[PDB]
Amino acid sequence: GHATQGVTAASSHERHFVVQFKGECYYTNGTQRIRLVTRYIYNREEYVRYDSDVGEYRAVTELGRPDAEYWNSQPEILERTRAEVDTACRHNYEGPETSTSLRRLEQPNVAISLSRTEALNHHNTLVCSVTDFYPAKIKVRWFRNGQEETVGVSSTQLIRNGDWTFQVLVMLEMTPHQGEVYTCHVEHPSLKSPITVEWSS
Amino acid sequence: GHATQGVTAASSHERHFVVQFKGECYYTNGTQRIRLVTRYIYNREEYVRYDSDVGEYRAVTELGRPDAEYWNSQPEILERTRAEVDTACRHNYEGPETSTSLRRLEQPNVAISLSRTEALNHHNTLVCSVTDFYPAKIKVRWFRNGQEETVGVSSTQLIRNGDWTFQVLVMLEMTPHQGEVYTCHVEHPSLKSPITVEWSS
Amino acid sequence: IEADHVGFYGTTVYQSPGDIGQYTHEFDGDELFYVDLDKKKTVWRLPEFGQLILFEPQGGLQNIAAEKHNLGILTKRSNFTPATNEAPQATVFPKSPVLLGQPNTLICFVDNIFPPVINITWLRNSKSVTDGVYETSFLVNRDHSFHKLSYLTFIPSDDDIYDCKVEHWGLEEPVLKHWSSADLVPR
Amino acid sequence: IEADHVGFYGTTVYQSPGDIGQYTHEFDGDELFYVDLDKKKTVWRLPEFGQLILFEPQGGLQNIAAEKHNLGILTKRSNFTPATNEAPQATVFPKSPVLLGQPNTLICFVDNIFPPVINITWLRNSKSVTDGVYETSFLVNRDHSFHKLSYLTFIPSDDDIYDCKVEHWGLEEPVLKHWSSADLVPR
Repeated sequence: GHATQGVTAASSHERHFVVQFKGECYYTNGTQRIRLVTRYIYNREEYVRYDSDVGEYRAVTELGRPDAEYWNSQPEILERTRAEVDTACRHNYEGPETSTSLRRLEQPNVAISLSRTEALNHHNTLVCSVTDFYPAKIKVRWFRNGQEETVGVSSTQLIRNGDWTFQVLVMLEMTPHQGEVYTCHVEHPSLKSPITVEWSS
Repeated sequence: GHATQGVTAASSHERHFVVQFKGECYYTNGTQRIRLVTRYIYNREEYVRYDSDVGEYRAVTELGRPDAEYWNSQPEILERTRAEVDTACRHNYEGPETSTSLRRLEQPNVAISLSRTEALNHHNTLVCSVTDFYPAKIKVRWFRNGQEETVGVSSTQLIRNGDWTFQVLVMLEMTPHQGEVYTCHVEHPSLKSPITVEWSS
Repeated sequence: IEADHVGFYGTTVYQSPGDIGQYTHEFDGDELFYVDLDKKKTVWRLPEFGQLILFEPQGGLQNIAAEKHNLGILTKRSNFTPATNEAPQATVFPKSPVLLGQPNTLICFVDNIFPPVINITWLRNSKSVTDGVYETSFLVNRDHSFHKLSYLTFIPSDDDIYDCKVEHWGLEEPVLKHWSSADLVPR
Repeated sequence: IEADHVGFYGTTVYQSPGDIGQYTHEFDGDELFYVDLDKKKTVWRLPEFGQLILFEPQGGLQNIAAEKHNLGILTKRSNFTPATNEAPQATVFPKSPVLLGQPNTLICFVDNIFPPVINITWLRNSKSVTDGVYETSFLVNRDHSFHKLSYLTFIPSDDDIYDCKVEHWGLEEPVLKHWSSADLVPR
């Protein structure tokens, strides 16, 4: 009855204030490489941490000392923590993520617009808007009437909508010509074939 | 009344046999760099030649000596020859070629076929046939359901039909899957947008 | 560090005055769910996800209890050093290309939030619009500050002006980030 | 050498026994035209080209006269060394994907031709087919040998077999290059 697991926050011994506990797990090349980092933050200051590549608790600042000492003293805490790497990170990735986030596919929607706003003394910017896609993996190319435009391509940073979708703006530098067709070519894992869009007139 | 010019063959002094006279002109970066090479061949042996980067006739073999000597003796011949570079090569390129060969555009026709002949123990080869195009400039890419296939692409040499058109075969290595769409993407100067074709089932 | 993916699996937050606490999970920078510490229900960002997997709320509450305890201990160990108010940064942008008359969503990304207490609201033609409005949880930042996203559904129109009101303690006066279909430089 | 384009502008060929001579122009490996030293007419490969530019046949004939003269002189200077017959290589291939019943053209590329004297012919189901047949001039090769192209229009059919008969002096017996719509290994 319980699929997705959460990393447990260790309790210590003995105006506006805040504390944050962060359990983070990084994966690379599947589940082949899994590292577990947990942090204890007071206000905005991390004081104690548990790093996979380290093997135990370490204070990152002077006030994290009492906890590093104690929790490393307590074999249980140390063992619960040290093992979360399989029970939580490997577990979640295998189970949850692989049937949830790792399978999410959002097909991008491309549109082309004439930019840098007016008509031709320096007016070149074709903006292609690729929006509402997932994951963040993507390749956009520009084509000027048959061939690809390498020089004069400017991509804006990847924007994260927050609703599990991205968007980005890829521009092409120019000075148009009648008889010319500019194409926006997008390559993404959600598509079955790269998608296209074209501007003229 | 006379547009395209031909390079003139210099006459010398004083069983089956053959001789060939070859007037060749190479151009690079337009008409910015033009080199004129003329050769005199006996059977299959080139004996005398006139090279732009050289400035005069040179024998390439021992029997080309009498002609190199003489033609370099004759200021006319030497001057007619040396000047052909502008009168024939620059001329032809500017005039003729630029309104003829340099403007020829033949849109390619792509088709996809299942290859290496049978059904699936090692059966992968998707052959894309891009034929009847001009000029020889081209770029073909393979896409497996949204993303480009870099590994497993094999292009045959460019074939010259002889009718002022080319063709080539670009293959993709594989082991199919249901739900997969493979696309043949062709980029060429004759097209207005890269052209596509897709294989499934 | 170098990673192909990163899951934030146990993230807890607790603030003393008011006994304010939060519990969430993220995957690759996106919010998975949060636990209604009131209803005691695991609420999914993508409701299709909780349909295929499930999180037991007690796991979160248990973590809230840990941080609540630790909060008390750390406060004293610090000699009662309080949090320092930072000034948030807001940016308004549309989910898709704004097309006159075509249904869209306005997005307000507010960053550098600390402490994790804030008021994000929307105004159309200068009056509050409580209208298909959604707001993310406090999403975690690497520098231990937070960021948040607010949404407003709307159908593009040149005759309206939108503001995202952001109020914070590190805030002197409400910040009003503008947006208009006609490019409306401040109103 | 390194070049973006190369034009062959004055190419002449002369053979003594028979007073056989030829004159052509090429651009980037393709044949531009040849001069009918008989009709005295400049014949274009792409007839659309001669419509926009023109070559005066006397230019070619003048070059034929030069090589005819030079031929005599060189022969004696060589002590009458004759040409050496080489063995040509032929390859048959379709201009486009063979599709049963769809009009196509078969192409026969014959290489390593020297001397420039040869007989290229077509056979269908083993009988000569003089049928929309075309043949290029002797196209020049870098090693001073020549190559040639012959064409045969046809509508693909499994029930016919095609051969390209190539006869040369460096040829012992006619070479027959096979081609069939069903993959017909030799017949």
